[PDB]
Amino acid sequence: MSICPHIQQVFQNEKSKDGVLKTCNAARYILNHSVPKEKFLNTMKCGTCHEINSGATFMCLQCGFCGCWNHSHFLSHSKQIGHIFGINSNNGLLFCFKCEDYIGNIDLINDAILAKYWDDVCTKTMVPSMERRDGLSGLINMGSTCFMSSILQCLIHNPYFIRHSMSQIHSNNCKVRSPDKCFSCALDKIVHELYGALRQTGFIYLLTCAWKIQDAHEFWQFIINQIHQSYVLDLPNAKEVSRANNKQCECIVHTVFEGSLESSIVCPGCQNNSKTTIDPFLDLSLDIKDKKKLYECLDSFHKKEQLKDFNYHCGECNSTQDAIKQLGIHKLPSVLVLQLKRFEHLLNGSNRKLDDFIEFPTYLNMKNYCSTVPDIIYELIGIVSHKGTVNEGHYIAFCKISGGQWFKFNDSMVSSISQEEVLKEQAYLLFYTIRQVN
Amino acid sequence: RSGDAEIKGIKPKVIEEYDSWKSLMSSAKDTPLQYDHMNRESLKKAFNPNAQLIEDPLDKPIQYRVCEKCGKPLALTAIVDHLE
Amino acid sequence: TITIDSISNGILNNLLTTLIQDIVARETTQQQLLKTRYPDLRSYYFDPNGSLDINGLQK
Amino acid sequence: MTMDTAQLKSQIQQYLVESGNYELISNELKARLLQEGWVDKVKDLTKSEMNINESTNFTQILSTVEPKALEMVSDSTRETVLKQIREFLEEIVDTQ
Ligand SMILES: [Zn+2]
Ligand SMILES: [Zn+2]
Ligand SMILES: [Zn+2]
Ligand SMILES: [Zn+2]
Ligand SMILES: [Zn+2]
Ligand SMILES: [Zn+2]
Ligand SMILES: [Zn+2]
Repeated sequence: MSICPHIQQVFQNEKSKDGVLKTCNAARYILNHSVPKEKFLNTMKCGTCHEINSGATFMCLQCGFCGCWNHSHFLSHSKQIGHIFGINSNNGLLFCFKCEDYIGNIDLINDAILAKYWDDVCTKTMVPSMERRDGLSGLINMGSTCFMSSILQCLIHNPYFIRHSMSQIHSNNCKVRSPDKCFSCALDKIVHELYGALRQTGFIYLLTCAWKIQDAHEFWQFIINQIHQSYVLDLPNAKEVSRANNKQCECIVHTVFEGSLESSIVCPGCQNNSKTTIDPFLDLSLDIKDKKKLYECLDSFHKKEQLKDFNYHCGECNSTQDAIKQLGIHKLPSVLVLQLKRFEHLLNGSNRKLDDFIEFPTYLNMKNYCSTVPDIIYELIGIVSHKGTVNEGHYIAFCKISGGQWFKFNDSMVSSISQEEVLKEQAYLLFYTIRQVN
Repeated sequence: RSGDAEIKGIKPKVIEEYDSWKSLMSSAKDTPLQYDHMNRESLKKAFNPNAQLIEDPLDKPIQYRVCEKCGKPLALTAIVDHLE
Repeated sequence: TITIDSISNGILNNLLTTLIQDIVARETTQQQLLKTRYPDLRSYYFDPNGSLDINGLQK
Repeated sequence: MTMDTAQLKSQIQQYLVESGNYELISNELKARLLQEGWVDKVKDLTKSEMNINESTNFTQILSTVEPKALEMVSDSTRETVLKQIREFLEEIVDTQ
């Protein structure tokens, strides 16, 4: 595997190198911080043909020109002016027009924001090892703990949680600083083991915090609430603790997973809409009985039902007409967590597990489930399923890591699996991450 | 109205209402983070004002390196703080 | 000469090719990085019969 | 006297951007392609072609992916989006 010899030639000169990196950092900055119109007209308009999006458009490294791909106008420029490098304005990747290829395998260019510190960085930190690069690793059960581990897997393959953890946000603010005392810390240790070199030490340290306090859903709520505690506990005063409890928390949980429902109760007789409420959620529990498709469950969740409430008299008009209730999403989260209600508990005291296969899409559109709409599209990234009966069963997670490849986590066993196979799962929790918003 | 019709020019009525890439840097300095395909007017309405957003969260793998001394995986932007 | 049809198809094709070029850029660059970073790169193990984990092993 | 057709095509694309409508078209298209599984199909095809041709070279690979990526776009999406572009162009252009 070779490395563009042309950019190597530039890197021999120490000053020409820093020009390249300053420029790469500038272009990428501009690309992340320009409004659509600005971007189109100034990073995707071609210097020569003046077309917008004539394929990729490359911002020249050595001058201000931008040149399209579909008519080889950047190629022309590289031939005419001798400027052979351009940044792709859809993605900030660097193209060499003599190799006719992208330069993607040079760490300094990839990590150009660290250019000023590079000699420190590249000697005192290493690239991740092949085995750990996607955090892939079983977590042994050891005592009816698949409801813990399967939840944990989806969490430690959650892009928002990984970013948070590797950003050291919690580490640099935690007061308890102890894997056996503090949850967030224990989770930090697991990310450490799975993505670095320290692989149950973190998960071991997680049952020990659980010594200080069967259903995987309940554990989801349990674990995220703990994460939130840990944030509240690190806050510098009583005032901020009040806010984070009663108003607007800004922790990882409450800025990723929390949406809010509008629960509208309206009385037919006189349109009194007074038991209307805005309630936070961290997930949505959907009824699946005699349903065959997730969108039907969402339609269900969203449709008007009549409240059978003995022997109700509209506070406002006296009408014995059932109040009409409707639920709609008032605020969506960045990660939408759906629970399909499979464990139906009975008045007679027993339990049922519903095994109905519910079809769910790889891309989910929530536009019809909001309230007063443009497309609002999520991407499925995790699933937790339940195998066996209400009594003796296990849980299995499935996660979509970067690249699009799905894996199956069965305690110690981790195994590759096709998207086509994952979709046929009897799903219990579904994790969807926000992907496009028109 | 006809797809086959030759285009003469821009409607004069419409007309009434109207170069280095590096020259964008100073407007970019005053412009907050922008997404390719998440409309701000709509994130204002549908999403929590303080919401975190990663666009194309899976389109690359997480950019991190591993500390040689303690084995911790560090986000690019966490590396310089962790060392110094 | 240019017509509503010529131009609209042009605009659609610009959009599609740009997007295709973006998706491919990212895939090939990612794979170039991986093969260069790990000269010994092994894809993770797949098994039709559901039995073998990511390294061709068991419990 | 005639206009520069190249220059006119550019101005037409420029009105689309200024009006806000280029972002709409672009976004309708991505949302459509995303939900039909096309993005995920284009990614698979790229991987297949890298495997087959034992190359990660962008230009080589693109040459074989792009033509097929375009065919995979469905008629519904292609038709719907062309309709949308056409209507936007009628607001903008005069016609002989
Ligand atoms: Zn080169
Ligand atoms: Zn051009
Ligand atoms: Zn140039
Ligand atoms: Zn802690
Ligand atoms: Zn919180
Ligand atoms: Zn009433
Ligand atoms: Zn360290």
